[PDB]
Amino acid sequence: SPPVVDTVHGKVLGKFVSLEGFAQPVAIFLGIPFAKPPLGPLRFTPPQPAEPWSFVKNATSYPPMCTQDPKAGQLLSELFTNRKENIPLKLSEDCLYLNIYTPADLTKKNRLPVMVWIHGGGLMVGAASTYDGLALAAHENVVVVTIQYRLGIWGFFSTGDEHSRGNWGHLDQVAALRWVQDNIASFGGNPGSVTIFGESAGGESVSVLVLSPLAKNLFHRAISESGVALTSVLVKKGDVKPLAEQIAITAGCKTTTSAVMVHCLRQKTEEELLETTLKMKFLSLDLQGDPRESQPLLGTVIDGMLLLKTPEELQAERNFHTVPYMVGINKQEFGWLIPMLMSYPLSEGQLDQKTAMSLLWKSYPLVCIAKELIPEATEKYLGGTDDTVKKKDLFLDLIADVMFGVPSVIVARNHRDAGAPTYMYEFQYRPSFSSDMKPKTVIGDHGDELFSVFGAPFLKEGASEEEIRLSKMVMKFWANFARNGNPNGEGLPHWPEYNQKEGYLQIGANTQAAQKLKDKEVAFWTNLFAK
Amino acid sequence: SPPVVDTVHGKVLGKFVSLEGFAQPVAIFLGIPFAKPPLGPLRFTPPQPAEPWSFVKNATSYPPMCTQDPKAGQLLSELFTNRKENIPLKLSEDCLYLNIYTPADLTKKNRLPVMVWIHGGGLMVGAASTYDGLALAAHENVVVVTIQYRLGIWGFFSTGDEHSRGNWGHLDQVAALRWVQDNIASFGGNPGSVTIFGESAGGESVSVLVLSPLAKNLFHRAISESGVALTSVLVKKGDVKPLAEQIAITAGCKTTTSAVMVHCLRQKTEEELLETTLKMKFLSLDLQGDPRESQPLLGTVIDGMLLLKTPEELQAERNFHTVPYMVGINKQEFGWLIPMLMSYPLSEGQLDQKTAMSLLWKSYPLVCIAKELIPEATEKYLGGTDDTVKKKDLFLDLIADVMFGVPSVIVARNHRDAGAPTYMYEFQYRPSFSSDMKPKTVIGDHGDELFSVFGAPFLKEGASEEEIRLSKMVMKFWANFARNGNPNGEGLPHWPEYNQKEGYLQIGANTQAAQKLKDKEVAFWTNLFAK
Amino acid sequence: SPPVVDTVHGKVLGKFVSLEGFAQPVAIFLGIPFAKPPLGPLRFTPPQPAEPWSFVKNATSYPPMCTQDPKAGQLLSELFTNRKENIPLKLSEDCLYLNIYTPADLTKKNRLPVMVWIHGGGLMVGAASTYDGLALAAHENVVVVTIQYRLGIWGFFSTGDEHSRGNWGHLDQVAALRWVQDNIASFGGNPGSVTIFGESAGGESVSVLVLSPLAKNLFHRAISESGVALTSVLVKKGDVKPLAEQIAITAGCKTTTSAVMVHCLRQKTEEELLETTLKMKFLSLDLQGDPRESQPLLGTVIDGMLLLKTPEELQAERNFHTVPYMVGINKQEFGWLIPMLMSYPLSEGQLDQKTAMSLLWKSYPLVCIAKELIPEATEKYLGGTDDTVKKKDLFLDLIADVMFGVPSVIVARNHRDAGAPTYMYEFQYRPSFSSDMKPKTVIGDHGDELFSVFGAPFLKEGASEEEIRLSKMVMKFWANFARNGNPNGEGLPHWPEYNQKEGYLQIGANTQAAQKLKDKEVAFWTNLFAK
Ligand SMILES: CC(C)(COP(=O)(O)OP(=O)(O)OC[C@H]1O[C@@H](n2cnc3c(N)ncnc32)[C@H](O)[C@@H]1OP(=O)(O)O)[C@H](O)C(=O)NCCC(=O)NCCS
Ligand SMILES: CC(C)(COP(=O)(O)OP(=O)(O)OC[C@H]1O[C@@H](n2cnc3c(N)ncnc32)[C@H](O)[C@@H]1OP(=O)(O)O)[C@H](O)C(=O)NCCC(=O)NCCS
Ligand SMILES: CC(C)(COP(=O)(O)OP(=O)(O)OC[C@H]1O[C@@H](n2cnc3c(N)ncnc32)[C@H](O)[C@@H]1OP(=O)(O)O)[C@H](O)C(=O)NCCC(=O)NCCS
Ligand SMILES: CC(=O)N[C@H]1[C@H]([C@H](O)[C@H](O)CO)O[C@@](O)(C(=O)O)C[C@@H]1O
Ligand SMILES: *[C@@H]1O[C@H](CO)[C@@H](O)[C@H](O)[C@H]1NC(C)=O
Ligand SMILES: *[C@@H]1O[C@H](CO)[C@@H](O)[C@H](O)[C@H]1NC(C)=O
Ligand SMILES: *[C@H]1O[C@H](CO)[C@@H](O)[C@H](O)[C@H]1NC(C)=O
Repeated sequence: SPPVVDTVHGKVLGKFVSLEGFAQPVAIFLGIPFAKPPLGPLRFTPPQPAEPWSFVKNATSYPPMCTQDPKAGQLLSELFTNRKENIPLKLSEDCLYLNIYTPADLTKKNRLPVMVWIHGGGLMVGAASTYDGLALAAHENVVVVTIQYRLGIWGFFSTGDEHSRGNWGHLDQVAALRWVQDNIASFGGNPGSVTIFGESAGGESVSVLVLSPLAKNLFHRAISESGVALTSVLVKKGDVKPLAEQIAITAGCKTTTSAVMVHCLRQKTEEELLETTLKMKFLSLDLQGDPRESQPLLGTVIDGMLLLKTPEELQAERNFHTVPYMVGINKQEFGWLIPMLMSYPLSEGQLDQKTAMSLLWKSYPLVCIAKELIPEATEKYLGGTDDTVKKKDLFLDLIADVMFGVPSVIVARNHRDAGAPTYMYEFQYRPSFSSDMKPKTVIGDHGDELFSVFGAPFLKEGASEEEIRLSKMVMKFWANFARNGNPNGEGLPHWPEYNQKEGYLQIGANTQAAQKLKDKEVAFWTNLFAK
Repeated sequence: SPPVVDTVHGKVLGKFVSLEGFAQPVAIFLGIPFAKPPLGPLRFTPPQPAEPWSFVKNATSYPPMCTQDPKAGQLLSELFTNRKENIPLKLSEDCLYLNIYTPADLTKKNRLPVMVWIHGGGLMVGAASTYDGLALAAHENVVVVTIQYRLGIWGFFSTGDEHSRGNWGHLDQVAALRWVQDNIASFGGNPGSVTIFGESAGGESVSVLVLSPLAKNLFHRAISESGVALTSVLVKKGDVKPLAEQIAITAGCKTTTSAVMVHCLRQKTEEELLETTLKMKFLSLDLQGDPRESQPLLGTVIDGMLLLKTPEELQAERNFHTVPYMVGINKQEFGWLIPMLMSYPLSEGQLDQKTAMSLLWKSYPLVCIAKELIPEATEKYLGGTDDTVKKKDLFLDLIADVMFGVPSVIVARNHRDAGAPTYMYEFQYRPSFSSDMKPKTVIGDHGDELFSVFGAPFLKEGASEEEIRLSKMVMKFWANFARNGNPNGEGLPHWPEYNQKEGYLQIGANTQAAQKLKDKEVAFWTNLFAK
Repeated sequence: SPPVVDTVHGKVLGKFVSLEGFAQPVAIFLGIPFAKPPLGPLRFTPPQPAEPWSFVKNATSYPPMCTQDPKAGQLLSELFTNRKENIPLKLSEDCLYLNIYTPADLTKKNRLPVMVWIHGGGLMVGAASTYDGLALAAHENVVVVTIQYRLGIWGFFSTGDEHSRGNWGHLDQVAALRWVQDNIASFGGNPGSVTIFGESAGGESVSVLVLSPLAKNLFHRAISESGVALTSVLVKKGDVKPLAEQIAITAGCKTTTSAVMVHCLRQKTEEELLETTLKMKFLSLDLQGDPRESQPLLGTVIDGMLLLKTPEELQAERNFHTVPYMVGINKQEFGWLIPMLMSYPLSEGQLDQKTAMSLLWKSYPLVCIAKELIPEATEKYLGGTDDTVKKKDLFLDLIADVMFGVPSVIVARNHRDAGAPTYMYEFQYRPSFSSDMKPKTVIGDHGDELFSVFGAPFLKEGASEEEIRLSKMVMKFWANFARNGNPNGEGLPHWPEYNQKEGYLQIGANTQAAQKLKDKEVAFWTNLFAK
């Protein structure tokens, strides 16, 4: 008989799924609501509790994914999914759901560690269902929870004031964690041992929650994979008023006052807000006009509720959750995936510095390098060789360092300096599950670690013995971290803590410890951005 | 001067109306709100208390009737009204009102028994104003209250889950009873002696309230006239999701999720939902396609709030309050009115068993008889004789027994076996107030008892002397039941209690007691349905 | 390869279909446009010539049926179709199409007689595709053409003046005939020998075309089956402005002037006008209010273009240039189908005269009998018997006589006295293809002859030798009439011409001539209506 669990708001019916090598079937629950559908007047407001239900709710079908560009969303899902076949998902404003994968025998009491995944997608696209927690849950005996949160306009529209503070998507993540605290024990999980992990915008979300007083007792370990609160493209600093007005005008709304704009946008249909999203061209590199006025994403803002100050200031006052924190990046963060998705204008293979400077200026929204500083930045990375082909690869390294590498090390250093256990890694491997459209030379591209973390080798076909072992090792490290706040364990390479010696783990075919990740880069950039 | 009464929410102004034969004029109050208008966000949600008003509210005009097919509603009103002239009513979603007829002298303190009427109409049409309480009030010295409740989509739309549980119309009936308990004393009524009564869908509603915990202390006597919770066509069993989706699609709504459907439907205009209602062609026998898929009514469901389980489960569970209960039926419940209203195919008047079986299959939504059982059921009723004209008559008896006769006796037996006082009657009389298009041979058609219960002979012109005595006797029985929970009285024929001897009263030109109502019919159907 | 024919407007591709027993394949062409789609400004205007197309138009799919109540239209199609399985059709205002079934060898020059079918449906519903001309075409070697024309509001809305004369549906029928004349030769048909035939409203349409100057020289023989221009329910006399205003108001249009109502109605969407149709409750006996205000149909009006005066006036004038005309009726025109479709109130069997008179008054829109004349009419038909069951049978005969019987004979007599060949028949047979809901005792019900005329026994299953022979005979009579304007032929029962002896053919299991059809009834009614 299928598994039936009693939650605070009512009973839920899931399904058993067996994985080769494990006797105990994994209980899976899909589409459990953790908040009230943010429809009508609830749009652009904090999430409210879900209404209780009578009888048994069927939790065996995948929930819709929050409204987003349908094509872009399906593409990212197909590129990141760890399951054999990508499942098509429907769009809906009614998307505050979470999926649960528990390997615990529900007929007995269990208090397994809980790993709550927050998906990436630039806060504009993505879905929880893209990630199958079956393999991780079974292999490491942890309860895996995938959550969804409002995206794009619905999750991050901000007027910069009290009429629409913003960060609705982050408040949804907090609401999901609150639900986990109040209900996860019913699924064999330990509410006292919750780890939050995410990649890209998901990693940024983890970083933000670490800095938020609203997430105080909702987690005990954090993992940010390729993305932190210092990844500037995802955090809006300064006056956010101009963007709110552009969105309102594009939707056909007056901009008389903030309250007027929000009231008008609240009357728009889902389709109308989706059409506004498309006209805005989010997540695409605008090669026209002043680079400084382009906004490829709607994201995190300093609202005063979730975040009281900028991430940089919160780090200085060392005011944030000092729980164990693992921060990592991939060898080639800007190697293919991101530039492909953003229609980046790079297609030759050989790049001259003159062209590089022009491209770097157009990339302002991604790297925010004043035009007066472009020459230095470019000469610094490309000036050491006239091999136009090598200049091109060094150019991609430059973007990667500014977006993920440097921000990640700075975040880790500040966390370490607050006295909290810290760990770092650099992932370098090319999964066989890579897209056929991606050249073989790209190793450790954005998102490549996902196939290891979610045990893709055990759900998809064609993985080599090497890739299989890499996944087993990565999952064991992550799960050891989830239960102990330290990834180390018997039979695993030693992973030094990120202390004053700045040790970190180089993960790949040949996994080994090293020290001083991106040291010279942090020095260079911190100095350049100070000018 | 006009009658002015103080209610919890404010003062109300009524009007005096005298009925010859009685010196004390009857105070009449029309359109008193008992809940907040279920508009906008309140559509598909439980009734909220009415807001208080200042000064004196003029209760001298008939309130609108809840949105419904206007042609069908006006036709039913003209066919069932007990007044000289049918009163044309306006349609509106703002329809949660009740009318009061009190014979008490408001200058003194009175605690007369209260009779609350719940009108019928398949939960799709109907109105309170159709029934004038003047005669009953004045003749039997009881306070008569006629209530309205949401109908059709507005009153019963259900997604099968927490986003729209359903039974909004029944919740309104409960709300009206709560209002009576809190305010009726001001109108000379005794909140400690409330009798709920109704016929057809109204009778089914009374039966439902008897089974609902939400109304446990809201009434002390109950009367179900031609309709109970076991009248299957009014109660939906199993998954109600398909019907919800069909309605949403017809209204031009997406069916992505339950929350999405309800939200879209809450956005539709009253006119848009009325057009959806008309396109669904409710309350009409569908002769095309599979009979098992037709839905003539939107009604009661097992929501978890009003009903925690099916009436059958509750009955066996003996989980219902034991108030005195009068349950009755008419000699020919399916004799003319219902078949006429539902457009039943019966032009020829004759009927061979082959045609009979086909019609019975098409009547699946009304009788729910599996196709493989049709021959047995048909042979049972028509196989006794030839003369296709007689067979068609037995065919109408078959439908009547399945929809009203058997369900009523079964409910009566269960109530009796719970230790509660129970009474039964079979009304067999043809009122002169019947439609002119109705054959003189139809006696005791559905609704025929209403003219006697509401004293039409004293409000309408041209009643026969025999009809006048019949009404006086019927009102006496009903009013006696209201005050003592026993219909018996001086000058009235003896009405036996429905005990193990199963005595009941045959009401008509000649009124006398009898025993074992529908005994054999119940045995036959219980067994046939047991297969 | 598939058959390809060259028409005035372009090439068309059909399909070859072979009927059992006939080696010459029938070339079938479905959905050939004979007019420009009556959309936008073309609504409520005369049909315009179809626009020519390049290359080859694929005419292999059934065209949509003109906008109409979809449930009513689907039901009728199922009840009248001669094919094995009913073909579900789409609704559309783009419906001016015709289907062609030609048994001619297109590789050779042929000039076969052409029979053009005009479907019935009260001018409110119906479709051409319901009728498969395969059997008729193959068995009698005639080209069968089934046409469509605008229905309901779209085909007959009239303001009574030049802003919307009306009869758009009849103008469509005329345009189809004009198309046949200009194109049929290419399909092996003789434009010099066209026979128009139709049943019910289609029969009335044929009758109207015989009386219209617009249709002269467009056909050479006519057949009206159960319907003529004197069937008053289909012809509106007097002022039609009141009905136009009711339709405009229901549709939410102002009634300031005729030009304004029409302009507004033309701006409504197809769905809005269909909703108006549903709200109007057409084709249903209105049991409410004054029966003289009822309007169950939107039909023929005296526009001044199609009809210059009432059919009654045109008959005397002997203006209608002559052509051979066959006029027929069925034994029980009001036996089951029509009463069933119109929701006629006849649940019970037997009927008393008092009730009969009330029903006859409510039937005013169908029979047009002044209230002071109801007693006489009723006594004439029912006053000769006490058995109320028979009074019910006789009552149905009365309605049938006033609607079809008398009007048909009067038309035949007038045609005869105009000098043209005239023939009459009375069909008395119960098709095995009848609906299972129709009592076995109904014989010669409205539409019963259709199955014989269209060779249902050769397409559907179950037909007995007797039913098969009847169809062969009927198709033979019909085709001979189309060939020679005289149905008689070798091996067929003698069919006398309808002359001063008023001979007519009684068609059924036993077919033979007789004389003076409805003679006594015509005298009675002519005298009664003269009062
Ligand atoms: C491309 C992506 C960024 C989505 O973008 P988006 O929400 O659709 O917004 P965009 O402005 O980029 O729209 C681009 C348009 O280009 C066109 N296009 C063509 N080929 C395309 C491709 N391969 N990828 C994306 N867009 C494409 C489409 O017409 C699309 O228009 P649409 O709105 O009608 O679907 C990507 O699919 C995303 O899902 N991946 C995750 C990115 C995340 O990791 N970044 C974090 C910080 S960099
Ligand atoms: C017929 C009745 C069921 C109302 O139905 P409804 O809400 O209009 O829905 P329907 O699908 O039946 O509509 C039928 C259509 O048929 C046509 N019609 C023809 N003759 C009719 C008739 N005698 N009565 C009703 N409708 C008729 C109308 O055009 C109507 O169209 P509309 O929707 O534009 O008004 C009835 O009038 C009702 O008011 N009486 C009480 C029934 C109750 O006792 N039954 C409880 C369970 S058996
Ligand atoms: C019934 C018929 C007249 C169609 O009517 P209509 O265009 O739907 O308009 P109506 O007012 O009759 O609608 C009646 C309603 O009653 C209900 N109904 C129930 N049983 C029914 C039945 N057996 N037949 C017809 N309607 C029925 C339906 O809910 C229908 O609802 P809808 O309007 O939303 O579809 C018939 O189907 C027609 O197609 N046949 C041709 C009749 C023609 O030969 N007669 C000419 C002389 S009058
Ligand atoms: C599909 C479509 O648009 N419907 C049309 C079809 C298509 O030609 C065929 O289906 C091939 O696509 O047939 C017609 O063109 C035709 O018979 O003349 C009319 C019809 O409206
Ligand atoms: C639960 O939902 C699934 C997916 O729609 C369905 O297949 C299954 O039958 C449902 N179980 C029940 C009966 O609730
Ligand atoms: C013609 O239309 C039919 C529609 O069923 C289609 O199957 C066919 O491919 C089309 N082309 C031709 C002319 O064969
Ligand atoms: C309230 O309205 C009624 C209805 O017209 C009217 O008769 C009455 O006088 C009004 N109230 C007063 C007394 O002003």
